Amino acid sequence: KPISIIGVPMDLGQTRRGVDMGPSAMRYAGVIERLERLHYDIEDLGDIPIGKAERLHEQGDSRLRNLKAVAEANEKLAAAVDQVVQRGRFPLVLGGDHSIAIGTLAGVAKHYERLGVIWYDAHGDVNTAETSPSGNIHGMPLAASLGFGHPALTQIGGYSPKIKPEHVVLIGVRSLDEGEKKFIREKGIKIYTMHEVDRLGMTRVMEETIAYLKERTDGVHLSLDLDGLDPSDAPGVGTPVIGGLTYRESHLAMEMLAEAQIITSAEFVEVNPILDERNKTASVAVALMGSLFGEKLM
Amino acid sequence: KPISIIGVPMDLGQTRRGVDMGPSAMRYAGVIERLERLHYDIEDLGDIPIGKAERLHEQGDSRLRNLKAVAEANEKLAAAVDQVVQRGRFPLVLGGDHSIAIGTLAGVAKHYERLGVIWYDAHGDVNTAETSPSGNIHGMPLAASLGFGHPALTQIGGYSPKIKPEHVVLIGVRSLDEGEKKFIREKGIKIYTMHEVDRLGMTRVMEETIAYLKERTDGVHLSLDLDGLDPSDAPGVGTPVIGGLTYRESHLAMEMLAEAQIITSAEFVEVNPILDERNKTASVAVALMGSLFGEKLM
Amino acid sequence: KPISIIGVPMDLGQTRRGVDMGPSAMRYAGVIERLERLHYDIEDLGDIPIGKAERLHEQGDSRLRNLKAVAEANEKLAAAVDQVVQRGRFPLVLGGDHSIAIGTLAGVAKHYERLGVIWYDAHGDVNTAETSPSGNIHGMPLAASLGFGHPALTQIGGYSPKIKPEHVVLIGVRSLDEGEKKFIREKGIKIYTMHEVDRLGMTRVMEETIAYLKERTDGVHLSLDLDGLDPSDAPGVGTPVIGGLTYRESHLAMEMLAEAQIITSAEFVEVNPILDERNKTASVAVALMGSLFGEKLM
Amino acid sequence: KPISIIGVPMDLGQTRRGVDMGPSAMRYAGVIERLERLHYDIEDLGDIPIGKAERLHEQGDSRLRNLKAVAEANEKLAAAVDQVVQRGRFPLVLGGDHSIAIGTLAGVAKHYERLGVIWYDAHGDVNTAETSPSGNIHGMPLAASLGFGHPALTQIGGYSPKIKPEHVVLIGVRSLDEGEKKFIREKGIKIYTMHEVDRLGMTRVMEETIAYLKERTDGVHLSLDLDGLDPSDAPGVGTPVIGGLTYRESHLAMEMLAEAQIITSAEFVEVNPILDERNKTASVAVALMGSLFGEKLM
Amino acid sequence: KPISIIGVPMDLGQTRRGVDMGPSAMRYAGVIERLERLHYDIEDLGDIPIGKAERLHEQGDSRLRNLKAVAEANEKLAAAVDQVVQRGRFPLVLGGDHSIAIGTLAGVAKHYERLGVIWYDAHGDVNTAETSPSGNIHGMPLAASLGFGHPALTQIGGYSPKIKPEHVVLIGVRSLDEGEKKFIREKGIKIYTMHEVDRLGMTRVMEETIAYLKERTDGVHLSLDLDGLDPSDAPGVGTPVIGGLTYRESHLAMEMLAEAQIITSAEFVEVNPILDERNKTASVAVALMGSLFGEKLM
Amino acid sequence: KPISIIGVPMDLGQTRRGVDMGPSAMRYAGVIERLERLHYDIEDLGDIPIGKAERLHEQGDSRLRNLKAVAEANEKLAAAVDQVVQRGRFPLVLGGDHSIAIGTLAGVAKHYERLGVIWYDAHGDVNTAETSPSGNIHGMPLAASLGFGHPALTQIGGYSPKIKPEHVVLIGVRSLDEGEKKFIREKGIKIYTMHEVDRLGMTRVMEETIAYLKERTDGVHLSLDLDGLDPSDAPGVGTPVIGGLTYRESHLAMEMLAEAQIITSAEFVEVNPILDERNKTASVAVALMGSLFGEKLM
Ligand SMILES: [Mn+2]
Ligand SMILES: [Mn+2]
Ligand SMILES: [Mn+2]
Ligand SMILES: [Mn+2]
Ligand SMILES: [Mn+2]
Ligand SMILES: [Mn+2]
Ligand SMILES: [Mn+2]
Ligand SMILES: [Mn+2]
Ligand SMILES: [Mn+2]
Ligand SMILES: [Mn+2]
Ligand SMILES: [Mn+2]
Ligand SMILES: [Mn+2]
Repeated sequence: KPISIIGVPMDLGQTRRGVDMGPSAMRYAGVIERLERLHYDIEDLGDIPIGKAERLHEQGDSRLRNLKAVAEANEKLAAAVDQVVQRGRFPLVLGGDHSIAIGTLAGVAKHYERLGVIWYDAHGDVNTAETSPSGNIHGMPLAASLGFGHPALTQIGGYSPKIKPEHVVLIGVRSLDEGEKKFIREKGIKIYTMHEVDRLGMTRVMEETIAYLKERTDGVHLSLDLDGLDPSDAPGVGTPVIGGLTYRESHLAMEMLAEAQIITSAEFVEVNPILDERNKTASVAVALMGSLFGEKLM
Repeated sequence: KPISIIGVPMDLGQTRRGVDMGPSAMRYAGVIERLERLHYDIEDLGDIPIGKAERLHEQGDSRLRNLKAVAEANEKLAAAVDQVVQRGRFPLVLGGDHSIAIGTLAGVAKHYERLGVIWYDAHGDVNTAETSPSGNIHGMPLAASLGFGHPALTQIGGYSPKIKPEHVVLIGVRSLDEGEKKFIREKGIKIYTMHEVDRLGMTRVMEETIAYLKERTDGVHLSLDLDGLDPSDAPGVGTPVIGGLTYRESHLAMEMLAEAQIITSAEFVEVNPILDERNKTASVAVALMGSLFGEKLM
Repeated sequence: KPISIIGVPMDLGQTRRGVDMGPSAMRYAGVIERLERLHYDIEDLGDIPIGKAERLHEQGDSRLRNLKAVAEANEKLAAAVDQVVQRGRFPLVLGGDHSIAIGTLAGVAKHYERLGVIWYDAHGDVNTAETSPSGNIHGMPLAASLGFGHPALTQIGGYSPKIKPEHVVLIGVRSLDEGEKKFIREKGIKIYTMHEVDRLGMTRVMEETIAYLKERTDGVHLSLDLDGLDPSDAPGVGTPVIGGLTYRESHLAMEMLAEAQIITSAEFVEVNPILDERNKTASVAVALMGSLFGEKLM
Repeated sequence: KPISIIGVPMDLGQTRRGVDMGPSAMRYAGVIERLERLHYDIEDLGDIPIGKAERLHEQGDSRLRNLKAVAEANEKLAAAVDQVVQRGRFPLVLGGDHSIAIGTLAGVAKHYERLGVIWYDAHGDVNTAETSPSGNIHGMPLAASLGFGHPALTQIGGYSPKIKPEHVVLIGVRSLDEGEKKFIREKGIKIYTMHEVDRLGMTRVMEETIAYLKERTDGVHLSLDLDGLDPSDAPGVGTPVIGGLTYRESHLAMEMLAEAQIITSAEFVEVNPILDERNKTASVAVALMGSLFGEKLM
Repeated sequence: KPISIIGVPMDLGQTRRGVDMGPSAMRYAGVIERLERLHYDIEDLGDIPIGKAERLHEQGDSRLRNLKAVAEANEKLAAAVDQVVQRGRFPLVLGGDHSIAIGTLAGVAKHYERLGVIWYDAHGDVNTAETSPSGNIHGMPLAASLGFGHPALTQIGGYSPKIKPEHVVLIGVRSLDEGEKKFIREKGIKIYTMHEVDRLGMTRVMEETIAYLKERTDGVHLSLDLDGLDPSDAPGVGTPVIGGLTYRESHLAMEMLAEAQIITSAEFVEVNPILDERNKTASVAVALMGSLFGEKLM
Repeated sequence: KPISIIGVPMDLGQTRRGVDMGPSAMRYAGVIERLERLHYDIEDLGDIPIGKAERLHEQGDSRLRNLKAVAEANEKLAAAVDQVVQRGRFPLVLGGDHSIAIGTLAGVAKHYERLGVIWYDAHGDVNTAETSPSGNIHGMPLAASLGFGHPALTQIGGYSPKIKPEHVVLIGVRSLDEGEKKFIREKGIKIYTMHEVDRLGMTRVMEETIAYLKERTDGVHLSLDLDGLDPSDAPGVGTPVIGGLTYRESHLAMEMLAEAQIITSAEFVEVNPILDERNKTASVAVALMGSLFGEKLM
């Protein structure tokens, strides 16, 4: 299936500038050439126009920083992703902070009866305005997509929820707020924190994840936050948490997913060149995309 | 069970100065705050007064550096740990070089019929005055506690031995003198060197260790030397040995011990700020203590 | 005098992608806030729209890579800089590779009888299509501004030359092609290579430079290439050359220029976040701009 | 003249824990051995007992954090330094944050008609309870010693002021609050910021300093804050400021001071092992002490 | 079985100078001492004289750089290894680039009915003069030894092939040209790329390898290219490929090989001190040799 | 004047292996290409055959390690350098530890009435068998060449002494034994330690050195030990000493010597690849040689 790349130079979902440079850092890391090498019909649709943050004293949003601009940008993204899916192409979204997942899922979910989601991240991203200790929307996209949060976020695309909790699988988590633990626990979301990765090993984690989703969904969206990997492997991220997934574990995960052929849409987020070491993180992302799309060692 | 922290600013069990700063480095790394967050009744009893080393020519002997000061400090430590145990609290000892294990075990062992011991370290610490190539008492605590060594060390607390060889499990070993290998072999001490960790994996090493001990002891003491971890994860130690346990493997080990609920006493030793990189080692020790006491990712 | 910032996200003057991220990396390093702190009336005019490189097989340009797009972008820049000067404001241009100097000087020079230029760089940038060993236009802006080069470059702004050789001063040079040495020698351009900096010291270099220019010009443009500084201080540059100017020498230079009050326009170029270490180079640039605009330690 | 070392394990003058480990990190860096090698009669008087800070909520002034304990400890230090000077010995004080300079100067100043002061630091430390943006007393010792500040600090030792503004020379300054610049300007304190060091060179700065003081004082106290050196040379400090004095410049300054024979008392402060790289900063301090006391390359 | 060390200071099989320093870097890393400590009768036969490459312009085949000198040196190596095996000693060959494997195998293979080969490398080294994208013979030794390639290489020692494809096992592969994948696929060579190592784990990879070979061979040659390990563990190599085998995995593999007692000859190649970090790679090679020859942690 | 390069792969003058790899490390760093680029008639005569160290118990004595092999190698070196000089060529010797200076000076001195010497090093190298704390001959070459030391070293070439004390200038010294300071003081050898470099600056040090020598010699030999530079610039050396000469200071020194045209012979010693970071030190040596032989920035 042909691929369409959509860049979303968004950094309004959090406070550290630079993640808006993530899409082009990945383009410069060679994403197009990497995928073309695999014989793909790859198209780069450019970037979604993002707004400027309105003055703090003006718009109401501290538990929901930059709400209107984040919501607006996500509406455009949803529309663009929806168009790509309708054209029979695979939407590959490059961020940009994780709040863009709201738009990506909005444009994709409507096309599936039961869309599954693999949230590869050091965090749960299941906060709401009420539980968020920072007010950063990039920590709320999963909750919002499940229909929990501000209507400006949950209603993007004109429908809600995008997915069901039983169709989500979190992988690599090692930093959850108490409210998020409660959310995950109560909604019954499947989760493999670093404890399970260490205890069962990435192979088993992926086998169980793949079997779990293939058994109850008709499509699977991969939402990969580079901070899921250890900061030593992916230093250019805004919210690094030590004790993460290795470069090799991540390649294995992508290779196993490619093998399973269950991934119908994907997004690589949180790449911040401004906090990186010589584009290492963008390069890691591109290498992972390579494996995801079928690149094999043999 | 409430916890009582006892600091032992000891560096006389070896020759590199700075390990005496280990108790406060860990305090500054936030040990109290970490454990309070877990809803523990945590008490900091301060530090054991350590004497100044007596001139080697006057001390016990060339093969036992700083014998009297090490012994005296361990007597006071045993007394303190004994009182904590009698108060129904969990004794958490912060070192300080490994020679303090003699006092910790002296204060705890008397309270159990069959005390087990998990010696997490890159070394076996089973040397005696006769086998020691250095005379550093921090390389003799396990042997002394088993009743093998100078009476000044074996008799601490007024009884001997503190534990039996069949109730000890060494984990992470990768540096043993030939005499130590002989001691371990002859005493029949259970041991998982890095070979077994790599071959079986940390999950299996821990499962076997827990089952082995739970099956024959009525209490288990964890004696953790930060040099058990690889120097890249725990650089601030006096005797680093490459090819060590990772940060993740260590957290898994602590989480599995916490889950088993077999740990009745613990000590974190060999933290030397003076050989460290921005208190990294003390911070690792605190994070590990967090996991040991029940901290979970989910 | 009020300042107007113009970003030029240009990387077509050379081959390493990422320098087009230089303007926003500097904005994120806090350039606006830094200058506002000094009580300046600072305005950010945004970025000059830059084109996409046409296919190699199509347009004639190997000794002059991306000529049309570089020329086009520079025409727009010249127009924008000209407007700013006409409004009585100081034009502060952020790059972007050094080829943008062609547009900056085109927009500025026409307003002065004898515009001087301080070219702070590890290179001379005096190549022509005939002498360039790479065909990269970012190594030709000084020659082009002096009226030597392709008419598409020398005629930007509708006039030529922008400045005279006797009004230019190169500082920090340590990498010149033989043709460039000949050019500098023959045109009689004043130059302080690292040999003179080491031998005379930065204080003398600047005193002589300031006295030389103040004595024969009615305005001075500072064209600062971050690669003028040593790669250890400014690692995020496309053409690093060891044995460069120190962070302190650069601050001294900027402070002395600020003191002399001879700088009437400036541009900071070659910042490439993609080759940098956590925005260090953009940060250095901002600190230097701070000193240039009057920031003092006392 | 024999030397008496007094350690002051103080960290209450600021908020980063660890600087209280500075005295012993320097002892472990070999300060006694270094000085004995120079044929000095050296005596280590131990450490000044420092009190624990009382609960912030029940404190007297937020603009003066830990006032009582800082003042208390400084009184003891003043008495100790006073004793040493009365015995005809040179007081060498090891810190500890810079707030200890209040006690050192209190113990020394009473013994001289016109005591001079060389404040080698990246900061001025001339804030008061009214001007301080933090309430950290380590940012107030120079002002307090000149008689400006809270009486609890200015009256230590039972007299004030300790020194006159015309007898102070600041060297290496690169971080001053606006209030501090005003203070320095108005009191007429001689100051060589990094601008002057870069412009004039360390040799000239030192010749002028020595000549200025030798001409109007009968004793000179050296108060050296390790943060005066660049963070690359002295990383273990709580308030690092880039663009600092080099290792070599610092040795030159100490060697020129030794040559002049004007230093009658000294203190090395702000060494924080917990923020350091394998005791590098403590080692630098010890090497500088060596030079100060006469160690020569030839 | 006594060991005979033969150094081959060869760098002609590739283009990066320095790998010819590999034999002595390993000697300086203490290879003799390491093995003697294990009670081995160890003999160092010195280095094979390597000829100088003749001028490229006057060479016979561009697809086979330095053919004559590589072949010449490999003939001498084959004769030397042959001699060692005839004396009943174990030939331990130190390189030198991988092209020396042609001589090592030529000298050993004639002595076994069915010689097995474990090729521990990031690459397959199965290119020929026709498939090679570089003409570097170090990328052709495995193919040549199997009888595929230029007769100058396949006929070394006067016979061919040295081994059968069904008796070779590639371990750690992560960089194969398309021609090489085709070669491996078509010849039916057993291969464990990094995908299999990650998926199955090193223990399983080694158990399968040992069982596979032990079942069909009467001797096994270990050809270990240090680039098989991750560049972070073995930086001093000419063709580094990220995502490699860890230090620990390599020790485990060597220890399991030692345990199986199947290795009858070995070579450690591609160590380049000139591209290394303080002899780290040579040291790794020596530690691995220690494990291979029986060194145990307990 | 044409140049003849002679390599001396010597490491017997000290105890750290690897310095014998220095001649080829510099060759690989491109020494021939660098000098050819300057239009020199450059000839590489190869390496001097160095014997293997004789058992210390049989050699000269405990105070002169490897005496006979060092002496024999220096005899051959003197003969080779002598022939080069007779052929009217400039002898450029690449080491190899500093003990080779004995042979170099032996081959050159006989050809001059009053040969001068610039000893660029962190050390004085003026120890004798009696004063040497190690017995390493690389710490005795300057003294031996002045006729002070074991006759096996002082008589090399059949004459003694090679140079007079008043014709020697030491530059960059910062590590002298007390006996060496006494030797330098008593023999009246001109010396610029790091104190004078910092106080006067490298320009003045060089101007005085050149004028001093030009005024009393008819030829000048440059004996450059890479340890003269700071370990951060030249890490690959056996005896590093912090607080050294910078990369820039060294280039200035070479450029000024080139400009003066007083250097008639030269040697670059102590380069140890095995203690280096990717041949950085050999590369520094080559760049310095470039400057020495006339390479100019402009
Ligand atoms: Mn996320
Ligand atoms: Mn995350
Ligand atoms: Mn231990
Ligand atoms: Mn240990
Ligand atoms: Mn430039
Ligand atoms: Mn440049
Ligand atoms: Mn201070
Ligand atoms: Mn300060
Ligand atoms: Mn290979
Ligand atoms: Mn390879
Ligand atoms: Mn030397
Ligand atoms: Mn030296």
